Amino acid sequence: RRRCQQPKMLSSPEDTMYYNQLN
Amino acid sequence: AMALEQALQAARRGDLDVLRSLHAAGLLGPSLRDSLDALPVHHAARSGKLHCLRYLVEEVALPAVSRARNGATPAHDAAATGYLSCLQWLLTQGGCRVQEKDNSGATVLHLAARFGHPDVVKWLLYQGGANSAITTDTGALPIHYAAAKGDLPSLKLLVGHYPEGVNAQTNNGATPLYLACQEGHLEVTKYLVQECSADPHLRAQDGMTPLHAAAQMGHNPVLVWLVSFADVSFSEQDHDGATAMHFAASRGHTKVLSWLLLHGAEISQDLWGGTPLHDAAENGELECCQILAVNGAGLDVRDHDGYTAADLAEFNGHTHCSRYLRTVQTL
Repeated sequence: RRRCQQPKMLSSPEDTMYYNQLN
Repeated sequence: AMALEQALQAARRGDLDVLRSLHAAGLLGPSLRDSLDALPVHHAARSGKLHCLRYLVEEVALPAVSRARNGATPAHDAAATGYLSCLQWLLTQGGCRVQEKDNSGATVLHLAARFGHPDVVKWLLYQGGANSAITTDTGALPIHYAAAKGDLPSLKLLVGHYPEGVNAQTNNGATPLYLACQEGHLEVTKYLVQECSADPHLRAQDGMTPLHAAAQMGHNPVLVWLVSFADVSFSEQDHDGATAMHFAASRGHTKVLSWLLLHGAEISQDLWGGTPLHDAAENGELECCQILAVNGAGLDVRDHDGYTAADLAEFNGHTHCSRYLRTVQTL
């Protein structure tokens, strides 16, 4: 339960994946 | 597929001669995209290869406003990677508009803040005309991104440009300060609270305070400062009754857990009857189990299902924790 709560994110995971693969 | 790899590699490397050769052979075009629908213009822009970017847009006629799968244009790529020269060219000669959005609603100002590029943020605000009051589809302002990144120079620029953003909440309730605490950025946290009158009591939609977020993510320097200097209580509870100690124990953050206990934080049950020892045991966090047990956690306390912490460890297969807890109880 509590451990699986994710941090608050500002973008979607698909968005984060894209911008992370620019480098 | 071979022309594609050659084109993308040349655009990233700045190999203009290879792009010229591919163009002469008729092998460059607007369908020649990678698996995320990015064109050679994206790959040049994200790599700072301005001469290749200009060749691809000006001569090959690949569109400067082309969009990848998530809606990112080459200007979004350039802002996210910090390549200001490419971004400036796209926004002036290239015909990209400073307020163009990806699918989420993010602008180049959001992305420059997200990835901590204050030279880009500064140019966008004071020469490029970018708007600092734009929220994405999650409610995020550029200031939220700068705070989450811990980019103090960009944050200062964005607070000065749009001071009403300081206490703005995203759709899930996070303030810039919440996000700075979540990501462990102490100097940004101090700046927000001390210089911007940021409210440390504004909670996210689930009742979590910035202190909860710091404990959940293990950032003891932030937690220590909030308690010691910012008048934040370490006893506050989220909508489930969880304290900072629950979050730290659930994710193995022994330093936060130790500091809380050292300073008198109580070992309490949430609304489901679980103590932080339940959280540590359920998740196999042996060192947190040991710290809690040595400091007076009620080993026999049962949650609203009737389970002790040792029971939860056993049901989750954390035999190191259950064996430890059951031997300690005998003492």
